[PDB]
Amino acid sequence: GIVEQCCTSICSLYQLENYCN
Amino acid sequence: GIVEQCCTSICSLYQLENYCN
Amino acid sequence: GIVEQCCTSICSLYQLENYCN
Amino acid sequence: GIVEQCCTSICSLYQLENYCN
Amino acid sequence: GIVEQCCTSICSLYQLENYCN
Amino acid sequence: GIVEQCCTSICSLYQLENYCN
Amino acid sequence: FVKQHLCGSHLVEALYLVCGERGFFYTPE
Amino acid sequence: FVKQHLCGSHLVEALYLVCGERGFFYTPE
Amino acid sequence: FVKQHLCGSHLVEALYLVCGERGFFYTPE
Amino acid sequence: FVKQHLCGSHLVEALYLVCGERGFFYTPE
Amino acid sequence: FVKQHLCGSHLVEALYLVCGERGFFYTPE
Amino acid sequence: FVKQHLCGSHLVEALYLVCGERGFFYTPE
Ligand SMILES: [Zn+2]
Ligand SMILES: [Zn+2]
Repeated sequence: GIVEQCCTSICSLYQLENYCN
Repeated sequence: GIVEQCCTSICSLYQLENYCN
Repeated sequence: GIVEQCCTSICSLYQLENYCN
Repeated sequence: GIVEQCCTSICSLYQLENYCN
Repeated sequence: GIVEQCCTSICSLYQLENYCN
Repeated sequence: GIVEQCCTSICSLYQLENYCN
Repeated sequence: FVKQHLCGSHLVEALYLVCGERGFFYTPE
Repeated sequence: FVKQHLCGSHLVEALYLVCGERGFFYTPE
Repeated sequence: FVKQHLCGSHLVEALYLVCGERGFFYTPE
Repeated sequence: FVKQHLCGSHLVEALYLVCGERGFFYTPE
Repeated sequence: FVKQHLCGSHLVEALYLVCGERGFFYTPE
Repeated sequence: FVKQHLCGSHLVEALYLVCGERGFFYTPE
């Protein structure tokens, strides 16, 4: 999930785009 | 410069990358 | 909707609860 | 105190109202 | 008071120190 | 560096002034 | 609670404080 | 309203959200 | 764009930055 | 330091940076 | 990404999300 | 002025507060 991808691991803005409508 | 542009106009995250170290 | 209302008018924390998952 | 109640333990907005004037 | 001043005018971090506990 | 001075150790606003232009 | 005037990112902050790790939907119209 | 850990700056931001123009006291001791 | 740890309020602020008026869903489970 | 123009939650943030865990009073008039 | 309208401290937040611990320069003109 | 731990986004927000229109450099290495 987003927490695993971005908070516990690391992400940049491209992965965050996955959660936009 | 960018600081002015982002506030009076609009700006891009792509432009902001030019300010990283 | 809520996003508009909270900015142009006023809104309640009670209204915001309807947006939780 | 507020740190114990809300930071080390957990609180919601109702407990926070206790610290309003 | 300070809250009004900082928003309608300008204020100093030195003034803000008078509000610490 | 600033992380050592201010994040791992502690600093106040006077030390932060060192990083202003 | 007091009524809210919340624009831009301030609304998102408020949704996080209301919902937290339950999650929420930020849905402009 | 969720119960969550609210610390430091995030805790005083939450006090602002709930209290607003009433004002608040942040006195962690 | 750097990859970094984005958690809690900071994570939803980043979603706001990237998504804006499109809206987003924050559903950590 | 530079002078400040601080409205809403930005003033609270500034009080936290000046006072910290000493605590502070947010007191609109 | 969406275009940005970023004033004051919001621009700094955005630079941190773009650059992170790489660092960055905040340079008004 | 209190001495405190200032990290990440909170550290660059504090640099904004102190430096403002002078600008700043955030170069953690
Ligand atoms: Zn703001
Ligand atoms: Zn934080």
